[PDB]
Amino acid sequence: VNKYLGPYVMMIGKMMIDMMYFVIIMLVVLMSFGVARQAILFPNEEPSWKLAKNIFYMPYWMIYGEVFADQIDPPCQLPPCKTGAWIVPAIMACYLLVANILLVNLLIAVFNNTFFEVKSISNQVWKFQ
Amino acid sequence: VLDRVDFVKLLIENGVSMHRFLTISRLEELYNTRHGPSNTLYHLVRDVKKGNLPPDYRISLIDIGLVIEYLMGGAYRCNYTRKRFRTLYHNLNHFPFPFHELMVWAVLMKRQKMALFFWQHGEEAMAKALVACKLCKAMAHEASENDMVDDISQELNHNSRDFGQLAVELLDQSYKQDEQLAMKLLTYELKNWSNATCLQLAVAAKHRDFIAHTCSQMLLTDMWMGRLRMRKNSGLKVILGILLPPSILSLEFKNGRKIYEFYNAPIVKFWFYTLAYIGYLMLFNYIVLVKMERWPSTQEWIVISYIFTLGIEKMREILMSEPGKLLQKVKVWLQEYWNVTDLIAILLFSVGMILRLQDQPFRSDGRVIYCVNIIYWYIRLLDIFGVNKYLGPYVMMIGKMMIDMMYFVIIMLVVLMSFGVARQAILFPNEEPSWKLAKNIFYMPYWMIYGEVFADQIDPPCQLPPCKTGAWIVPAIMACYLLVANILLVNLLIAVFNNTFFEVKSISNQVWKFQRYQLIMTFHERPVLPPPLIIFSHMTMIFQHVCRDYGLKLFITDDELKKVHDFEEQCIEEYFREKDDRFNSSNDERIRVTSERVENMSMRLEEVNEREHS
Amino acid sequence: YFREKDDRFNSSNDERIRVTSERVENMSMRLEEVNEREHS
Ligand SMILES: COCC(CCO[C@H]1CC[C@@]2(C)C(=CC[C@H]3[C@@H]4C[C@@H]5O[C@]6(CC[C@@H](C)CO6)[C@@H](C)[C@@H]5[C@@]4(C)CC[C@@H]32)C1)COC
Ligand SMILES: COCC(CCO[C@H]1CC[C@@]2(C)C(=CC[C@H]3[C@@H]4C[C@@H]5O[C@]6(CC[C@@H](C)CO6)[C@@H](C)[C@@H]5[C@@]4(C)CC[C@@H]32)C1)COC
Repeated sequence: VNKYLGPYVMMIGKMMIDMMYFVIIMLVVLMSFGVARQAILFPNEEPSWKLAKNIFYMPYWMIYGEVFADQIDPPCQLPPCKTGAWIVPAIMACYLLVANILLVNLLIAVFNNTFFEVKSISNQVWKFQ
Repeated sequence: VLDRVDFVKLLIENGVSMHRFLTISRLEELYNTRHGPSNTLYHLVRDVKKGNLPPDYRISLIDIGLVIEYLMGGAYRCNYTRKRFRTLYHNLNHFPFPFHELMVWAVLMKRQKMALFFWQHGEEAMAKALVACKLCKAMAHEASENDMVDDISQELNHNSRDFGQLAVELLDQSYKQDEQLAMKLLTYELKNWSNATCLQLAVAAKHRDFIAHTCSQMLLTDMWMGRLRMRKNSGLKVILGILLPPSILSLEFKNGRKIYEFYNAPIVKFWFYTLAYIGYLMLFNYIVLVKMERWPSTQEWIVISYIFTLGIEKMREILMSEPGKLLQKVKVWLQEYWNVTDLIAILLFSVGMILRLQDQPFRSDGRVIYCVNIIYWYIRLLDIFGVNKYLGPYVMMIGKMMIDMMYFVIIMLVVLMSFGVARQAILFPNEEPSWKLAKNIFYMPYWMIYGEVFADQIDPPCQLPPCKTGAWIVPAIMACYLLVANILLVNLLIAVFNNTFFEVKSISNQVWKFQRYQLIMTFHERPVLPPPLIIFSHMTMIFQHVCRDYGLKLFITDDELKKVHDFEEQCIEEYFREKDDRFNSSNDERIRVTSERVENMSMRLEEVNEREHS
Repeated sequence: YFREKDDRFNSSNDERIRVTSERVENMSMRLEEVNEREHS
């Protein structure tokens, strides 16, 4: 009902679609990284639904500032090092660089370049409604 | 021969007819003239004849046909080199369409005004424009290859651009006047142009504005949908029909046999391929997530069969290429990055599989190879996504922005390496040479710019062991490094991405619209079975080896051909009339004509006032 | 260079409008003077 708080909600509703169009690519990259890391680090697992949870959990939490290098690649007194355990930090670095630099800035540009028409349409529709 | 266009027009207006004037002898005399601007025809003829022509040689029509075949492309066949014309030429007339030959001669001899005059007289104007554009492009490439005076290339490029613009404007006029006849105009077979179509000619000339037009896009949509009339809700119905074959019989078809027409549609093949690829990816995830045993399980056998069938299909698709030589076909196939990446991934998977069926260490190495290789097949889903109207240009934009990201990665690496070397050198002054030193330089400085900052480990407090000499510089250099990395470069990159978005978006949309055609043709050519079970289709063709009604062309009769020619002539006449009417009513022309008339009127009035009859 | 500059300047819309206005003014004045006479 507010003169200023209606068009903002309409803009949010109109921008959710553009956000969803990038969520899919982000999910693809995240799932690839998670599957690679889980497969490399745990080679003696049995089929269980716990496997389907470790794919998305930590890779999703890591792109919101919750990075812990002591758990992406545990040091390896210590139990013997897994075969090819050094690829995990490299793929983690590549995944972070792709997720937090390229796609986020591209989405920012997409939001920035498509603001004027959305604002005008939202104002017109609010005045009509 | 003197390039007098106005005199040619005047003589045409005074009874002269090209249907009776033009003969083989007169055309050959025209092709061997010297009273005009310099051209590059003789160099092309010499190159085609392998540089073995005698001095002051006389060019015949067969040489011109060979030059045209060389310029147009691979599969193009000129009418001069056909057997009927060779028989008629060795045993000695007339030309049913003289303006075709006249325009080709004008284009080859680089007489743009004469070619423009000849273009609007006759039938099949759009095909002539496309052929002229392609010929000019090829001639410009050839001229620029062999160190000419370097301006002939730009003149030929300008001529090609002019012809392409004319073709685009004619297509726009035709679509605006009548849509169905315009679509029929783009697909009928051209018997005089090596049995090609206007769409194929436009694709061969790489004319992106022509393909990206609305009429071409809707023609491609109709071609992609096959013989199915569904437009309101596709995809779901196609998937339902694929999963439920009995459900096929509840669809509206274009004007027992429903199964054959349904399965041969490109969209159905695409959805079948997508479902098979999704299943293969699921099986790959299953085999890499669970414990691996001594011998491959059923799912591993399935994925191996899938990858092997895909490899043999890719191998067979290289032996059906247009070029003749085997080694030439390989270097033509190896022109898309996707094919090279697929070949590399297949070879790596083969190496991993070979190393997998061995003892425990080799098996572990093969498993690690599988784990590394699954990433490429996960990433490949973007190629499938590229079919969506919205998800293709985004991928193209990502590909175009990666270069700008890389141009800043280097500076970020320089700053990071400087900080890491300084910190490691200051904090650990009693180390021995080891490769562990080369790891501490990049690890923590890189992790710290993604929110993993720990002040208790950048500068440990210093009961405590004695403080290192100059250990207080580390927090200061860390603060400076954070300020530089997370404020300056990131915001500059954001600005660079923001200010270079409009042109990238437009180019991506245009290129996606252009490249829809290759996707449609590729899925029209492909068999009716997915790669996991194409083994049936790869052996049937062997037995049939020793044994395009629509989707590529459209065969039409003669009365409809006459109707199409009349429609095209009406469209071009309307286009020229509209151009003239728009030009005559502009403000600049009115001002100029008014100024000239006022000047003449003032002079005449002064002359009139000069007389004194009183 | 100088010839191109002069040719571009002479064919501009503003110069054509100005010259046309001056010529029209002179022509109107001369036609009024011509109509001023009465030989009949
Ligand atoms: C404790 O004992 C439990 C046991 C039942 C365990 O059954 C297993 C059957 C395979 C299954 C369902 C299990 C774990 C990983 C699961 C994968 C995760 C994959 O993720 C997806 C992720 C996203 C997709 C793109 C790729 O695949 C799956 C296709 C994939 C997926 C769901 C295939 C299915 C796998 C559980 C008892 O039952 C009798
Ligand atoms: C456990 O015992 C191991 C021992 C072998 C150890 O050899 C040492 C030889 C020097 C070497 C290779 C070592 C550690 C730091 C290494 C530096 C890191 C630098 O980084 C780079 C970083 C980026 C560049 C811009 C600057 O230099 C190197 C030029 C630099 C660099 C690679 C020079 C080489 C150094 C290992 C056994 O061998 C018999």
